Amino acid sequence: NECLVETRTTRISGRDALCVDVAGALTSDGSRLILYPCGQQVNQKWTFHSDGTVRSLGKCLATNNSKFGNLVVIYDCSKLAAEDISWDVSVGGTIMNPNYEDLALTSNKATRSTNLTMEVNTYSASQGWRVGNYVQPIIGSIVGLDDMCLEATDGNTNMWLEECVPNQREQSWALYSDGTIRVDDNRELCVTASSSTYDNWKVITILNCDGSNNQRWVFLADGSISTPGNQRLAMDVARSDVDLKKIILHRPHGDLNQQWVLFY
Amino acid sequence: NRFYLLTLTSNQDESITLAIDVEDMVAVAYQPAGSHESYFFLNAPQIAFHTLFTDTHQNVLNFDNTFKSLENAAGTTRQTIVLGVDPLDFAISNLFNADPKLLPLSFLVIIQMVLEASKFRFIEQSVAYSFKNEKTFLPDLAIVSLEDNWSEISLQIQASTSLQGLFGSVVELYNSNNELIEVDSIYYPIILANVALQLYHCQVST
Amino acid sequence: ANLRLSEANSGTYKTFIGRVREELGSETYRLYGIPVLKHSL
Ligand SMILES: OC[C@H]1O[C@@H](O[C@H]2[C@H](O)[C@@H](O)[C@H](O)O[C@@H]2CO)[C@H](O)[C@@H](O)[C@H]1O
Ligand SMILES: OC[C@H]1O[C@@H](O[C@H]2[C@H](O)[C@@H](O)[C@H](O)O[C@@H]2CO)[C@H](O)[C@@H](O)[C@H]1O
Repeated sequence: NECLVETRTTRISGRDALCVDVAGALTSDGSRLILYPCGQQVNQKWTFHSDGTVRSLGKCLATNNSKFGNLVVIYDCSKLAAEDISWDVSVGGTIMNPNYEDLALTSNKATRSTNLTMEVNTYSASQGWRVGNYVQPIIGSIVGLDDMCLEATDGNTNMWLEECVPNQREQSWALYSDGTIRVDDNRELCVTASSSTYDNWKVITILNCDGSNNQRWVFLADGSISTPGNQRLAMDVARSDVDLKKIILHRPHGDLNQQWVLFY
Repeated sequence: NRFYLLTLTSNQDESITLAIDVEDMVAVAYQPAGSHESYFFLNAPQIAFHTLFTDTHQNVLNFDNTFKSLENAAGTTRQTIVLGVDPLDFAISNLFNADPKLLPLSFLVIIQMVLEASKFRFIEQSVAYSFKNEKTFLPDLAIVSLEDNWSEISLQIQASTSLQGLFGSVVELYNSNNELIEVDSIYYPIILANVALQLYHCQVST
Repeated sequence: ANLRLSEANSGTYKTFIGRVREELGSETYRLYGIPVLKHSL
């Protein structure tokens, strides 16, 4: 029962459920950032502060081309300038330094020991992160219009609403720290906004996960399954007809066809 | 106006009107339709007695609108009482007839299926499934943890706005296979999708 | 805000919960798009 929160220590996870990890626990000013599988190590633990810094091992997360190049790195707070260690977390997964307004934290490939980087903001599956000490993907059903669950169908190639079944493996999904909705049985398959369209809107279907901005999704307070960014579009059964068997990403009018529920 | 009335009618067209304190999102009182009696929880706020159901004999019930008191008064836990279309129907009748031996349990059905359903989309959908599939459910830890944690969640949502969406304190919730999720930040669909209305704690901006 | 059970389904039940939330939840004040309960009515 206090509303001010001064200091906090959590951990940061991302693409394919990998954690933001300071390289080899090394403490020196200028030590590298990597993705590493999650665990109980002090280098993976991150502490947020009221000033705006995020620290590990006594030193703040930093970004600057003039000093370290493209890379992201921990550095001592008192010696370094003021602007290269301010950070900001946004509701749809974007970690970014406000002082570098066009840019965003990124893992360029998904596989262990990747160096993290600041890249231009495209709101991509890679540029998306979940801040929070619970790093595991949130497994459950997705329920849409008329209490139909989203089903991974046709050998897991195409996705549409079908009528609920208890514990159907294909009807459950797994929402990952990166933004992606993965299939429960298979994790290499994932949800995607495909290039093939209907009535000048993109059809959503499953594909192999690459980490592109066709694949990053956010569950909004209004109950939409939506894309990140100022421009917004949401998941949508087309014209509320389950028979068509197609979900279209559309302008968010926010009617029942764009209402969804994570039934965990 | 501090209170909000809504009407629940039964399978025999028996209507009650229930009164919600908008401030805390709890039921304070109700009146059966065409009845000179109205019934108030023991901890209902004074203003409620002075404003609601003035044209009636206002009776003070033998429990408060807290879960603990409704559970001790009904002799069971939320973990035991089944919810669904039919048990709701029955609860409405019981409140209409003012049956003292059922009341606390009749409230546990109504409150859960209307007020807790308004607070959380997970609970809303759990209840909608009873209507859809014609079959009832008695809540596990997953619904009980949300019910029990609503005020703390609300406080922690409001608190997070002073530190990048992180909570002041971990909030333990459970999934539908009774597994523990220690939530500690706004950045979970468990919170952000789920919570539909939040209890005021502090004056903060996003 | 009347929910009548004799002719109720998930549709009208959801519309009812919808009405509760619309009249209880603030239009102006929301945080992360989640409305705080109204001060008055
Ligand atoms: O190198 C990345 C990696 O380091 C792991 O810790 C290493 C440590 O760097 C090395 O000096 C030692 O010999 O082995 C350790 C692993 O057993 C971290 O555990 C991991 O998170 C990454 O940060
Ligand atoms: O079909 C996808 C599409 O529906 C639009 O609404 C349609 C509605 O489905 C149809 O019955 C009516 O005749 O025309 C409407 C458009 O004027 C939604 O607006 C759009 O978001 C999609 O969901």
